[PDB]
Amino acid sequence: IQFLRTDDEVVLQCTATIHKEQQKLCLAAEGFGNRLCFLESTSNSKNVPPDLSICTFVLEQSLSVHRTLLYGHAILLRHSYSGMYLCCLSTSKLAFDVGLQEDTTGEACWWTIHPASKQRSEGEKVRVGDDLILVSVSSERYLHLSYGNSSWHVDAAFQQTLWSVAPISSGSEAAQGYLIGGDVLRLLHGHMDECLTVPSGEHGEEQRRTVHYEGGAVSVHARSLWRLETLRVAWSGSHIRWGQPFRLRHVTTGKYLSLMKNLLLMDKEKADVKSTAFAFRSSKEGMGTSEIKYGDSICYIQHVDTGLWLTYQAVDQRKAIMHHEGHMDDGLNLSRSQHEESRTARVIRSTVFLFNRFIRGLDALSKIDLPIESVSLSLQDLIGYFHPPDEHLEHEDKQNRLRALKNRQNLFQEEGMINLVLECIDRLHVYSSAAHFADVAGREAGESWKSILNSLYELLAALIRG
Ligand SMILES: [Cl-]
Repeated sequence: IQFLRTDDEVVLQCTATIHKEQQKLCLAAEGFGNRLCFLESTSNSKNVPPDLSICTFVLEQSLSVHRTLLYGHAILLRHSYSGMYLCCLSTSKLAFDVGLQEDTTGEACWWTIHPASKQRSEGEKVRVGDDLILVSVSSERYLHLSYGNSSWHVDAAFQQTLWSVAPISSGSEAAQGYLIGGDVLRLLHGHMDECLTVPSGEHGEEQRRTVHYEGGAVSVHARSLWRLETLRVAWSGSHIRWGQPFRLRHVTTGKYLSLMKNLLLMDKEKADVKSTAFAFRSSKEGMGTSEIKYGDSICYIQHVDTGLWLTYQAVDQRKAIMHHEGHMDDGLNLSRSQHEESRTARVIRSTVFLFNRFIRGLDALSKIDLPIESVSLSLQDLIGYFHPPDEHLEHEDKQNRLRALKNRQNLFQEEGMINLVLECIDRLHVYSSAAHFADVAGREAGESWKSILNSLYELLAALIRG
C-alpha cells in the first residue's frame, strides 16, 4: 500500500483497443521542435524496447483548490525528457490540444485529480495503481484519449478517460550517489582514462555501430553517454541492484548495445531481450536497496543470456568484445551525466534525425516527407538554446549561462552539427527564390524558405561564437 508524493516520477497510461485487443498506452511528448503530446505503446517489450524516457513525468506540485497526493488536489507535471509542463493548450470541435509549455503561470498547466469510482473520495490519499481522472483547471476538460485518422491521440475533451499512474522512480527515496534505472551515464576504465563509446560523427551510420573504449576528450562529449533502461515499466527508475537485467541505449545514435558473437548497436526494432540484456556484477566469481555507487563501485558487465563478460581487446583503440574470462582490469567505474550534457545529447540526436529527414525530402524534390513546420520550430528552439545571456541578468546567472553555452556549443560541434547545418543551407540555396521553392514544394514550404534559411544562418553563427 503505497501513495504518490511530490518529486515522484510516473507514467500515465490509458487503455486503448488495438488489433481488437486491449493495450496500455503511455502519455508522451518530445518537446524539442514539437510541443504536442502523443501516445507511446508498451507492447512486445521482449522484442522491442519501449521508449520510456519520453513518457516519464515528475509530480512537481500538488495543492488544494515532498507532499502526499490527495484526491481533489491540483498538480503540476514536469515532463522529464524536455523540462516543460503538461498543459492544456489553446489550439486544436470542443476539444483542446494537450502538450508541453515552459510557463507555469496561469491555470493551463494545472490538473485536478479525481476518483475513478466511489471507492475513493476528495481528500483521500492517491494510491499507486488507482485509476485517476484528470481535469484541466483552465479548460474544465478531461485529459482524454481520442480515436482519429485511424489512430489514437490525447486531447482535453468533455469525455472522460481513466488513467493509471504507474510509479517509475520516487525521488524522495533515491539514495544520492547511486545508480537508478533510466540514468544517463558514462562507463570508464578509471586507471586507463578511457570510456565506452562509438566512432565519431565523421563516420557513417554503419561504422558508428561498433563499440570501443577511448581515452582523451571523448569522456566529455555526447557520444560517450549511455542510458541504462531496465526491463520493467513499473519501478524502472528504482535503484539498480547487482545482477538486475537492463539494456544500454547509446544516447547519440539512439541504438541499443547488442550481442550478434560480436558487439553491435541495433535499431530498437531488432533489439530483442536475449541479445540486449546485460547486468552489473560486483565480481566475476519499490525503489529497493541502493547497491551500485557512482565513482566507487567497480562494476563488471555480463551479458545475461550468455554469461559472457564485457571486456576489451588489447591493441596487438581497444575494441569492446565479450569473452568468458576477460581481463583482471575490466572493472568499470560509473560516472553520472550532468543534466546539461544529457539534455544537449538528446537535442542533438532529435535534430540530426529531423534534419536528415528534411535533407532527404529536399533531395527527393530535386530527383515526400518534407517537415517544414517541425524544422521551423526546431530552429527557433535551437536559437533559444544558444541565446546569449541578456545583459540585464545578475552576474552569477550570466556566468552560469555562458558556461552552459560553451558546453552546448562544444557538444554540438563534436557531433558534426556545423556540417549538418551547412548541408541544410546548401540544399535550400539550390532554389533561386521563395517562389521557385514554392513552385516545387508547395506554398507553405515557399513561405518558410527565407525564414528557415535565416534561422539556419543564425544558428550557424551561434555554433561558432566566442
Ligand atoms: Cl536517450
